[PDB]
Amino acid sequence: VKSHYICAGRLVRILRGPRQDRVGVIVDIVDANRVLVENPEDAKMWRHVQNLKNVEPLKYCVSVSRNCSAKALKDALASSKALEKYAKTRTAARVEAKKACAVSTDFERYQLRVARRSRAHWARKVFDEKDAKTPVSWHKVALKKMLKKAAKMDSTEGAKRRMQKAIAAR
Amino acid sequence: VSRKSPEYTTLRKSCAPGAIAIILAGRFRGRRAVILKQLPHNGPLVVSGPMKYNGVPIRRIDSRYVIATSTTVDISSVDTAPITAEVFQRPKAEKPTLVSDARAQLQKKIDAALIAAIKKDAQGKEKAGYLRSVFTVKPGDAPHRWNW
Amino acid sequence: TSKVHSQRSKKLHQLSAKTSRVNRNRKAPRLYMKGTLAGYTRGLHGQTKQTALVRVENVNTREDATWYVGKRVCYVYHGKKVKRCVRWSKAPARRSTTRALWGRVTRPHGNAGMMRVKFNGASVPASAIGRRIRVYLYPSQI
Amino acid sequence: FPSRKDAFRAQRKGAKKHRPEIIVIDLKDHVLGRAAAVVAKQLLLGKKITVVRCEQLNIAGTEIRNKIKYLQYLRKRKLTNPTKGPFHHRAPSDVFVRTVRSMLPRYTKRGMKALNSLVAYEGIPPNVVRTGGRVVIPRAQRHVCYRSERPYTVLGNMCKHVGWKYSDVVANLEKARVEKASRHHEKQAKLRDAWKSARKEALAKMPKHNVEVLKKFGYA
RNA sequence: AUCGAAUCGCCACCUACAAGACUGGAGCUUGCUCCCUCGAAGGCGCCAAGUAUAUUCAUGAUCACAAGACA
Ligand SMILES: [K+]
Ligand SMILES: [Mg+2]
Ligand SMILES: [Mg+2]
Ligand SMILES: [Mg+2]
Repeated sequence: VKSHYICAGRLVRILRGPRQDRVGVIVDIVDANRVLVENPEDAKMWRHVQNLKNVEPLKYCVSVSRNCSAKALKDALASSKALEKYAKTRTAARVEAKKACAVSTDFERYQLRVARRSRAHWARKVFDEKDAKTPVSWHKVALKKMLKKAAKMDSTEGAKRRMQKAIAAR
Repeated sequence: VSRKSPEYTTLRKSCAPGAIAIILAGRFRGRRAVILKQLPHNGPLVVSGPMKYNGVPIRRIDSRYVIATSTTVDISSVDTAPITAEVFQRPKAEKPTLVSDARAQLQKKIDAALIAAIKKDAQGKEKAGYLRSVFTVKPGDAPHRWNW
Repeated sequence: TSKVHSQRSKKLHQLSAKTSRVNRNRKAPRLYMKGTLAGYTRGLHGQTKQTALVRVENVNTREDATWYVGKRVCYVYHGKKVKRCVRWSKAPARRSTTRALWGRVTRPHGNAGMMRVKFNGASVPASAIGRRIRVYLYPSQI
Repeated sequence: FPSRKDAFRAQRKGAKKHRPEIIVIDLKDHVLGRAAAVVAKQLLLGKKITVVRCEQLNIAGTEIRNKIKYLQYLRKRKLTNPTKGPFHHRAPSDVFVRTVRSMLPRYTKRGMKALNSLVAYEGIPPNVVRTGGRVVIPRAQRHVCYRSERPYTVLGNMCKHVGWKYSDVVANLEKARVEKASRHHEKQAKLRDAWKSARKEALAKMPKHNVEVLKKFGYA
């Protein structure tokens, strides 16, 4: 059903509060509203209670039992290699990028602005060449339709004489 | 040490000489310049820019009208000694483009030294582009949350 | 003797010699935040007109509003005739019907980022309710 | 319709076409009261707002219950002379306008200006179709406001059964609009794909340290 | 033609649609596994038509509506 269930050993990410954007492992279920979360890797994630409204389940579940010991939890995490797998996802990279953007200086924001502008300029260069070959923009589509009708009647004898006189006059 | 001494100062630590600042008011609002020194008796700051990059000349400005960033340029070898209050003193006029030769020469010397220092410093091209850039407040921006 | 002939030759050159360009904003910079005058401080008993309440864009917490304490505030409008202004003789280009009233931010208001504003001397007119207020970045603490 | 004097002044001044800043709100699947409260506060703060698709608003409860409430409202009438009495509007857009008006100080010039700054439509008219992207109010949407087990009503059906006379016309116009927009969006897919491909390809041509900065800030 | 004015993002990539008890694709074991573009970014715009050792800015003299506005 592509929805991640709440169960013992499920990795979650904290949504709001002082522990925002950190990850932890569910070790027990209290009731429909609360769970127990711990993570030996992070220094601010000792065993504590989290309300289920503040939790986003992930796609990884380690194999542990309810109320497992600290030693058992640490061994299971290394064996599963779930933290290494999670760190390579796109959403994980997005979270680290937001932290970098919130601490940036004025000089770093200038560097980003240059990089974005350089990309947009080169995008226009690439788009223009393919556009000339295959017409896809509004103006090149108009040119393709207009040239065929305009050329056949611009070859009239009177048109050529008038064009020659007008060009010569200039 | 004495409050009557000309060396007395209460300027905040961010506005150190050689730092890059953003002008918030006046003719050159929005441009970025380099802080050179503070005039004695807790006076205003002096900024150059220099003029070749953004068009700001050597000018006085109150510290409350700039934002001092954390980007700095080593200006130890600039020798900002001739810049004094006498050069900014103006002759009174009674009963009623144009730049003095001394002011032009001082501007030329200071600008040459500053350009040399910027080029010698690492990330010189990035610093030059940063000095050329312009600051503005766009819709959706929240400067009260930024780190400078 | 028909204008269709000269127009289409201009059009053929015009839409064939044009490339992919964008609009770039290189005008004079803006160095203030945009705000709106919500009204005056009041209770159920009535209003108190010497303090004004201002809502600023992208300021939605009390901690955000603390950053703006002490900043200068301006309200811009126009009259009917040209009157005296700053640098009336030094800079004749400034003469206009445009006028301004100045004030300062004193303290936050509530938990949502509203601010209290005091104006120099007199109080802001009631015709300014619902109109634009400028909040500058000086005096600077950084 | 503008006056000839205004047209002559515009020609003399030589100015371009002007449009004030206007926010367009798609009101489909929105809670009537909460949407009205938010809109009224924004109008008092001084925005210009245009709402579309007013016939697809939602009210909690059953259609019979809300129809009975409207009939109870319709009963109110000045006995001595009904031409001076309350005026009961049947169109959904008028219903929304009245609901907003009840949340404003309508007997002051400030309240009247705020009310006149609002324009309401049923469906999406052609003069509004191409003006830019529409917005929603997250704190007034049905899928986050109502518990899904409870029944709800759609304003269009209630209005149709209490006296509104243009539901079929609105439905036909909406169907035509959706078909036309679907055809136009099916076109230009090649243009969108070309732009995406060009953005993908520009990375190989841009400078490497710029690529590194983009990767560091997550825009790669 | 009086007229001096307040307003300060624009696009011919948003400007089509529907659902939050089911969103990229499969598999049975129905909540787990596997594959993919990895499932929390409309595009530009912020001073060299583009990231390079190119180029006029003052005396408008320390704030003052922004002395400027067809991006
Ligand atoms: K009546
Ligand atoms: Mg001076
Ligand atoms: Mg009321
Ligand atoms: Mg002006």
